[PDB]
Formats: sequence, C-alpha cells, structure tokens
Amino acid sequence: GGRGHVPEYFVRGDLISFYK
Repeated sequence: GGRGHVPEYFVRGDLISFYK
C-alpha cells in the first residue's frame, strides 16, 4: 500500500503495490 521491494499481499484490479 506504498513503496517497497516486497509486494503487498495477493491483489488484482489496480497495479501491483508494495510495502516496507
């Protein structure tokens, strides 16, 4: 739900998001 180098958890619809 922001920037990272680990994705947020399984998700669809929008672009893949990241955290920590």
